[PDB]
Amino acid sequence: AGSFFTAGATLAAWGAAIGAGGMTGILFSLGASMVLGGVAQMLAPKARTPRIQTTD
Amino acid sequence: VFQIVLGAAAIAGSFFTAGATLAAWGAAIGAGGMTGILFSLGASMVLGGVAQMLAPKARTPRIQTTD
Amino acid sequence: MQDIRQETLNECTRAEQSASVVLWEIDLTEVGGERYFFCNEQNEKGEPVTWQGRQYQPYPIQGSGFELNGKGTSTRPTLTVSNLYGMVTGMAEDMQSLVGGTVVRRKVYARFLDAVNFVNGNSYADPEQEVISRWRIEQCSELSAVSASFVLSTPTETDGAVFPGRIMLANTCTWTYRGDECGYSGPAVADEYDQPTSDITKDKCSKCLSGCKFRNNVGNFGGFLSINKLSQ
Amino acid sequence: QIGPAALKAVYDMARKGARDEIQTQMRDGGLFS
Amino acid sequence: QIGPAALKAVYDMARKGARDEIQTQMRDGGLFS
Amino acid sequence: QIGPAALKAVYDMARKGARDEIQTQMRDGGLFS
Amino acid sequence: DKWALYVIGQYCDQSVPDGFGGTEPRITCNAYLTTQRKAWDVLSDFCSAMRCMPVWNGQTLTFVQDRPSDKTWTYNRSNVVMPDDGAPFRYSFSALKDRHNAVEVNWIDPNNGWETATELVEDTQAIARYGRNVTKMDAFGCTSRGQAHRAGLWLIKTELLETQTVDFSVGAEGLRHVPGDVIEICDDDYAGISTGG
Amino acid sequence: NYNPQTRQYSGIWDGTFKPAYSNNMAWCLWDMLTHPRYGMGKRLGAADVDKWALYVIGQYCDQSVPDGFGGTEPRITCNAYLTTQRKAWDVLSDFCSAMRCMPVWNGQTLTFVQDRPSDKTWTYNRSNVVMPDDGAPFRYSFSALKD
Amino acid sequence: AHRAGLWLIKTELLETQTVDFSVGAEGLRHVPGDVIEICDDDYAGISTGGRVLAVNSQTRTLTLDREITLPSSGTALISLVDGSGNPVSVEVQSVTDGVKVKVSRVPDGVAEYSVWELKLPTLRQRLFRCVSIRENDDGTYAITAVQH
Amino acid sequence: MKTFRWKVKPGMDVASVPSVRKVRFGDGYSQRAPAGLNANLKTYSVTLSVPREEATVLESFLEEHGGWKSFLWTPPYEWRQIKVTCAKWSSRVSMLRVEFSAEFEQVVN
Amino acid sequence: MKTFRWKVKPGMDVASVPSVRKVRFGDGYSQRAPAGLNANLKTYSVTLSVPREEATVLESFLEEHGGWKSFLWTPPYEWRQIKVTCAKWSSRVSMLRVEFSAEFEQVVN
Amino acid sequence: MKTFRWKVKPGMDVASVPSVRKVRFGDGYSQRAPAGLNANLKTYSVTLSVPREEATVLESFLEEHGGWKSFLWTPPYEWRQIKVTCAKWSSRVSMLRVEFSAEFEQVVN
Amino acid sequence: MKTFRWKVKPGMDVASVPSVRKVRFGDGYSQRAPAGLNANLKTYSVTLSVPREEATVLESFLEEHGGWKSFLWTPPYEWRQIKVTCAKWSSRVSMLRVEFSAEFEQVVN
Ligand code: SF4
Repeated sequence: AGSFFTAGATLAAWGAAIGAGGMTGILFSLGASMVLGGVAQMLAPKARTPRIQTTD
Repeated sequence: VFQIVLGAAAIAGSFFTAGATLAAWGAAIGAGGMTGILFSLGASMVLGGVAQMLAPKARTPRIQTTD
Repeated sequence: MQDIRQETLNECTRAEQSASVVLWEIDLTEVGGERYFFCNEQNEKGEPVTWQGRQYQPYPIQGSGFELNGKGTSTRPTLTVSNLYGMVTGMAEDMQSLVGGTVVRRKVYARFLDAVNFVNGNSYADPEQEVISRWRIEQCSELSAVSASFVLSTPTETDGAVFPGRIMLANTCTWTYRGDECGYSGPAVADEYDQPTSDITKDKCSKCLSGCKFRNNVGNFGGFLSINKLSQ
Repeated sequence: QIGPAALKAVYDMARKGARDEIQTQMRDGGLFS
Repeated sequence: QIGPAALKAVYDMARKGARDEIQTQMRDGGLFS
Repeated sequence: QIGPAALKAVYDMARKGARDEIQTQMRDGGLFS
Repeated sequence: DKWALYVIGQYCDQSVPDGFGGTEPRITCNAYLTTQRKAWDVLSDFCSAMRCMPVWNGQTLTFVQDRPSDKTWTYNRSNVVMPDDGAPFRYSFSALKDRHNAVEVNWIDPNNGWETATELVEDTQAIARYGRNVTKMDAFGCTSRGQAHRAGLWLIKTELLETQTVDFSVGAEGLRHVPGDVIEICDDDYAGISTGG
Repeated sequence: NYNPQTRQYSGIWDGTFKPAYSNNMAWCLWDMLTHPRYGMGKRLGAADVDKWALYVIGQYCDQSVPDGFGGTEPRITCNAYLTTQRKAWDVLSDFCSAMRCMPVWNGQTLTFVQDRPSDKTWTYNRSNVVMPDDGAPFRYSFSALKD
Repeated sequence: AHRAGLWLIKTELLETQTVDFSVGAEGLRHVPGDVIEICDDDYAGISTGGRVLAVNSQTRTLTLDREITLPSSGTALISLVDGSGNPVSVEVQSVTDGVKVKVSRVPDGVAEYSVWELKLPTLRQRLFRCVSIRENDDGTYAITAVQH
Repeated sequence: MKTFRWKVKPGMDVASVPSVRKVRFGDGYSQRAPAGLNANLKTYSVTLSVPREEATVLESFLEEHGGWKSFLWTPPYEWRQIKVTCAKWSSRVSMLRVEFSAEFEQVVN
Repeated sequence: MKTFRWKVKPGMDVASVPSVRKVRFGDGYSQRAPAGLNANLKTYSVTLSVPREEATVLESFLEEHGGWKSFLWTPPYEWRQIKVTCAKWSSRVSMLRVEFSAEFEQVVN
Repeated sequence: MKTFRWKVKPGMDVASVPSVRKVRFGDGYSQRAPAGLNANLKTYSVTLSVPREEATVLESFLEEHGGWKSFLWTPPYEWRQIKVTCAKWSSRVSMLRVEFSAEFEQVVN
Repeated sequence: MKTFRWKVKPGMDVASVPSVRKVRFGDGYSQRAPAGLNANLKTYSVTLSVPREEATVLESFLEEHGGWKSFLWTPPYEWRQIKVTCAKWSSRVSMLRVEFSAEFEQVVN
């Protein structure tokens, strides 16, 4: 979210070294993405309900 | 000097992008005449099944509980 | 917490640890093939790696996408192998592209390997130290003149399955011929076209009512011979 | 190319590509994304 | 920047962008992706 | 790396990643994208 | 393309076993469209009832019917572009669960009553191999049991037989190719010998 | 060793299933997963699903809790009537949501992670975790206001 | 029905935060749904964990990096790993210069550069349950967890 | 014409860089195959020094071939006639002479 | 052929760079493992200088292997015979001699 | 062994580059924290010149340690024994002597 | 300690680079603003040279701040005492002296 802390660590060593086979870049921690639907969705699959029909 | 053409192993882990090493393409950056990143459509075009590459697979009306 | 021994726990916490080798096994017995054993490395004597008395041949192989998660899609690993000299090609044209095979992956610290692999021998050799995982082959994603790539899936993978499965039908049987639900064990009678045959290799039920009658099995018919008129 | 400034630009181009592709898939055949 | 290691990083950033963009299109107005 | 040639390559990689992601989200759990 | 539709109609008019001892045209109409669907939906329904696929040729909108056709050209590794990696011909396969072995086709019976009857088509040989993958389909114009069974069997046979795909980007001659052209691939790497140059 | 009428287990189980009628939703899920005729027994099959996890899940679901009418009641119970063919994932998610668990491929078997009060298994400080370039050994995130 | 709704509401109201703390080679021990305590000295205002520099079995004492301060009331505890990878716990008796601690008993096999933790009488444990573990094709495992 | 008929300066570079199929992951086992059939086609970095008047003839030749249209050439390296093309051929026009710097990538077709 | 016979004059460069698995913990602590199972391969940046007639023989020998394939060599560093592969072998021509530069990578194969 | 017992050349580089937590947006306020506990571990670019015979012993030592397996070393900078690892150690083999160019990254574990 | 006492010999490099907000309008017109609120900070590329014994003292002083933290210094440019932070302080060792290179960044903190 913004080029704010990519320049915080400055990624100088990784950028100048590009990387390596053994270690992997761009891990993208799963903090916010996994919790977007709610914490209760991270523990139970949240069963669904049938589509509402106006006929009834 | 070549055509790279990304396959399916290159897009699945940095495994064969370093197999061909893309050295000439990477050091040459590119050219107007030739295009990079072609992305062969083998696995993507067959995801739904082979029979979907030959017929459009007509759909069916939505099931209603009222019936 | 995985059922892994205490020696592996001791080795994990050490600052300077031995190399962690990964040994792969391809099992096509359930689909009509043999078992192949692979390791990305040889040993110090230039020989295939001997683990638990089994020789894992040298061959370039590496996996990725291995993770344990519950929320979201079932995890699909991937296994990249070398297709120089057309070995995997030979399998693909032979074993239906290896689909349905079983890939077993073992993680072993090199310190616990058999003493054969080392010139000086191994005092800490302990063939019980390993971490095992099983997966299935879902699709040979790529197969070129250079390499091959396989998509792996968990053996459960409830993707195309439905529940309940048995379907109400008329003029057709949903049972498996000579299966437990069908319950038939008689001699050869006819083929799938209701043609009378005495050959056991050409004996298959037509799944229609007449095919059931040919075997006097109408009591076990999987269909429902009244529902066609009630649905009008 | 410095890593900090390059990663944000690459991320924004990725977001734009996702927009373009999602809107493309809402066409006739597509996938309706 | 070597091509091999850069292309995979770009691909992974693009997939993360697809994550974020689909999830943000499932918001109120959006497109429901 | 020149900007002109690199930006199109990044855009196409992003489009391919969006394709892969939209297809992989229609799997069992996923989100159906 | 009216000539493509002409050949398609000739193919659809061929006589095939009825299954009741008689004969029947291969594919037939008798649809009653009543609800306004998008034109793409109706076009896809028509092009799925007979196994064709609409493609803009470049001058006309042609249809590529799945028919047994002859080889138009032959490509070896001396006639195709070589990328950095030595893969002139890349190959791919259909997934395990995308090879369906049981189909439920919904047709409309004109005999019992004009209602939806489900016809089940199975390949027990393939069920012993790829587990058991089931699908549902709507045969668009079907009113005859034989046509519904034929549609389901075509789907099953295509999934079981046709398995792999190839990407083999070629040189300047590619302008000769319309989609739906059968070509032979002579890859010396796939074989154990050399058969072209 | 499980008597469904009293919903009381005797002792150690050691496997060896028994054909008895029970309302235990965990074993209803077990039947759904490993039944060859209509369920998912042809695919998958036994020895692929963790039976001991389901055993503990059933024991948890059989505990007595206040009924709300002055009595007692088992914690979680079945009595579903599945009539419409939904995908196996839909039914599996419904079962795994009725009891607060989550199916995960352990690596050898398909385990279930029930939301239960459990004890600490390990302890991690900043001297036992990987340090990235930025000094954030532990990154934290929060659920949204409207979630 | 009320219990299901109440469990959802209570989980949403109580369980709030999640953590990503990708770990070293030991991550192969973790199955999703394992509860783990996180002792972060940055989250707290003090230091409550580190490595063991040296162990003196006689006049039983330990040398610890950083500085450890004992609480005014009650007693603190120190968790060490023994020679069998078992996390034993001992009671802290007296810390001299914040580097030299004296405990009731030094467990056998406690090697140098092993992990030690501190448990004060007035500190919450801060447990988290794992939800996803990813191998990083490097030897490190990426672990995501949520409050417990 | 179809034959480069000029004489090159002493210092000339000959790169080879053969094309092979190499498979290796990490530091494990390695496999090598000879890929194509026409091995390596090398590359001759060539320099010429010509009087200011024949520069017109040399550049007319090179521009007539114009990147495509390989021509026959006998390199003093192996003295065996081959077919090559040139794509850059920059020039440096001194007071009395001109120095051509070109590349020759040998071909088959 | 199998054995490299020519001699390397000026002083080669020998590069080891063993591949390891490294984890950086928090306050200065680390974790190190040898990654691979066997040894370290080591590579030789090597230069030859040969008369203008032996250069054809040298190029033919280096071409018959063609990037892949391994030939024996006894480096003047440890004096133990090893198997190496060469994939570049650039060459610069002069009036009476040809100077070769190459990168011999030692392989277990 | 566990102790590097060779003598280094006069010119030796010592980089420090401490690791800190720095927060600053644009040109506004800045905050600095000492990050980890074990400060900076420095890095010693070291060069050695040994006869052609002791090169084998030195390289055998370095390759036995092989990137991991830190060893004890007493740099002539502060004359205080520390623990270091080496990962590259290239070598240049002259006619009578050899020159090692290596890096020593000081560690804790 | 607080004050930097060692002297800087050769002639430092003083870099200003003030941060501004700049908008480029159309036909040659523009818009410029100072972006920040408080002056410009300025940085000094500085080199020390000290006997082999004082180098330990210099390194200890620079380590006690460890990248973060600010020490007082009076540059021989404007002769006004300022607060600086140093985060590199590379050092090259010689036979009788040690030469330090550093980047002192002036901070308002
Ligand atoms: S029709 Fe009768 S004999 Fe045939 S499979 Fe069904 S039950 Fe068996």
